Amino acid sequence: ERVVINISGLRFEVQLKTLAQFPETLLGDPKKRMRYFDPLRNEYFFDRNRPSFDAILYYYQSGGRLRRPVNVPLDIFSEEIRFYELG
Amino acid sequence: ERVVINISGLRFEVQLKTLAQFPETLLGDPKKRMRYFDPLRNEYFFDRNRPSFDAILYYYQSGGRLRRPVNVPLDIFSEEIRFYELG
Amino acid sequence: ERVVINISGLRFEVQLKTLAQFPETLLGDPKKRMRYFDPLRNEYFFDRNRPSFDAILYYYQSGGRLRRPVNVPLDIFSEEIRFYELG
Amino acid sequence: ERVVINISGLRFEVQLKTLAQFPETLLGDPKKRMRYFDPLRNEYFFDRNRPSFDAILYYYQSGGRLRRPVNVPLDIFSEEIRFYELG
Repeated sequence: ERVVINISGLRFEVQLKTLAQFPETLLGDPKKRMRYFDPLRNEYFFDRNRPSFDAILYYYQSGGRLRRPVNVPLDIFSEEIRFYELG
Repeated sequence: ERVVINISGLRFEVQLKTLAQFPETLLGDPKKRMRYFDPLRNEYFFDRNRPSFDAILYYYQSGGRLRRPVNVPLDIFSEEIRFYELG
Repeated sequence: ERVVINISGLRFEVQLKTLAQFPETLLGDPKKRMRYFDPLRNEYFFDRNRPSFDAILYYYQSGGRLRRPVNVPLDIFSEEIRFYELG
Repeated sequence: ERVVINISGLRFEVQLKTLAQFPETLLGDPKKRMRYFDPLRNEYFFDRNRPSFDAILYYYQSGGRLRRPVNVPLDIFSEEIRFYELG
């Protein structure tokens, strides 16, 4: 019912249903997120910016609220939003 | 003597006596927090915003001080305050 | 040669020598830190603010540089400095 | 093919190829990083500032972009840049 998303060593735990709200995104589509699945550790691994992911995850948890963390510059966060295919 | 609270993968450890100071809150009421308990892991699980939780825990630690962290926007923090029933 | 310091669920790992450099403080004095030792998990446990502790630990690691994390208000951080007996 | 970097208890995970991009840095040089390796913990351990490391990692992830995080003071960050041999 929940999966583990490991962002450069930082492990997040989220419900599958939470991710399923946005099926056109990377994490919302099983076919896209499967490219980052690590079958040996039973988790999805992303070699990316850690401080951005709290906000990416919150976008799903909140049902659509996208906010940039103060400590992540706009150009860096905008690249993460593009990578996670939230537009 | 200690309880584990897992906020989307991030684990917090707090004495039950400290939560018990505020019985009208979610975490201070046995009936309410039981809805989020996981017997296998012996922890409470919330699929919620991570940055906000340091200030939620500080509310219990400080004996009732409610302080918004500078990196958590006011509308987000106010929703977390209402969810955990700290008002 | 290393000890584990658990601040409300957040585990820090520090060389004993790093702490020993300031023997008049809580963590640098064997008798003061012993009050917070947990023989079950072989770690020191503090029911305190998490965001402050990176800075407290960095005071030892850097050989004496004490800086307040931008995300922790001055009154809260000053209370932590007193608790850890850094003066 | 992954490397675990433990900064005072905080674990970071990166692909070895990512560090390998910059062979003249501490983490990109096998001989230099070997001094910090722990065979019994298959990880490299640094007793250093935690908040600075997200930005050290982002230098490798970004293909060489060096960005001072907003809540890490310049003198502290500059010392970490020097220690990891990024310049």
